[PDB]
Amino acid sequence: ATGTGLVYVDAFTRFHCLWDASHPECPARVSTVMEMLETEGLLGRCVQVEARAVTEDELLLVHTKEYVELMKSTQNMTEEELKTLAEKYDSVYLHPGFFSSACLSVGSVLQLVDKVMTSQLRNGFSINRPPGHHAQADKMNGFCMFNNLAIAARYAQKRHRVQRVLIVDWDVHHGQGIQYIFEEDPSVLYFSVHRYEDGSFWPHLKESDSSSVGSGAGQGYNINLPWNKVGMESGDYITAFQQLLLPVAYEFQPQLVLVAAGFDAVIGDPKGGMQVSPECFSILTHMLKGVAQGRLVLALEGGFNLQSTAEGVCASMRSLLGDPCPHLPSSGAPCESALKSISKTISDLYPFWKSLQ
Ligand SMILES: CC(/C=C/C(=O)NO)=C\[C@@H](C)C(=O)c1ccc(N(C)C)cc1
Ligand SMILES: [K+]
Ligand SMILES: [K+]
Ligand SMILES: [Zn+2]
Repeated sequence: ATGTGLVYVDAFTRFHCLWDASHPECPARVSTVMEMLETEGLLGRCVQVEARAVTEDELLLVHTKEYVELMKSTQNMTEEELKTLAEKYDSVYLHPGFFSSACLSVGSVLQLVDKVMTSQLRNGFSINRPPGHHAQADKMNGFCMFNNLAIAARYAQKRHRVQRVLIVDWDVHHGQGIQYIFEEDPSVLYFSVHRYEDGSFWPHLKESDSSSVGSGAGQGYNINLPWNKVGMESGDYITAFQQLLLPVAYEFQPQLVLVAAGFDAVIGDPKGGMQVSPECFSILTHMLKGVAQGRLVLALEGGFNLQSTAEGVCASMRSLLGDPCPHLPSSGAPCESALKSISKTISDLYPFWKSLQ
């Protein structure tokens, strides 16, 4: 258990929106991250880990056979066919090389899970696109084809005999795909903090509120923390982790932590509306290292400001590598609106977690 793994392959830059050279989900997202990791000297300190293509059986841990076959068929569709299909989904574009890159995007996470669970590395970060947290069992959504982290969680359970996986989603958007996949599953605890604004922020789902705690035996194992005002800062995220996520995490006792590492809550994002310093992500990453013997894998989700996303990745990477935590430029206190949201989520989860009482 020494070393921080990093997966990046050129294929992550080889699909894009064919009808909009200005699309925000673009190759430059990952290349800019890699450029900054290099100039900060962080890239050379990581252990390079090869990507691999996810297999059908691995995809089928989460996705239906019909959906896998349809997605596989997109590699041969005409551009008109790709346009028609993509219109059947919410906030998606397609490309002939989307499926292949999506398979490597999933597989990049699996490779890091292998290295971490076998103690060859302490932790890791995949610098991957397409993202995953909106993908659902049978549909694309939100620029995602396959649910990278949901597959990785079930893979870790099947292949590495992991009992309990914690998924932490700090992207500014709700990872509804992860929620749906594990809604009835108490072996995978999903926590998402996200802008919500009473449903008026994308993806506009009542299911993104804190009242959605899971179903059946999954009750208590889905935790949504919705922000109902813009402008949240590091102190709000730190308070969410201290009073809610980390108490539950220590009670849950996961053996692996997967992070839906989007950086659209960072100051500078064009649409996230939040004011989180990149340094905050050093702290949030640090906190998660205290769980699961530090067996921690981050995978890139959203974040559309190229520089802010790169800064957030670098801040997280410094913590994975064990560097001293940074000085925080903002206040350490939460705002009233954040305290309101945190209190409500705790109220909704109280019956399930002794640490919240
Ligand atoms: C899904 C998403 C962010 C996801 C994310 O960050 N998940 O983590 C943003 C959507 C709302 C968006 O902004 C958009 C932009 C252009 C567009 N077309 C060019 C038609 C369609 C949708
Ligand atoms: K989130
Ligand atoms: K769950
Ligand atoms: Zn996002």
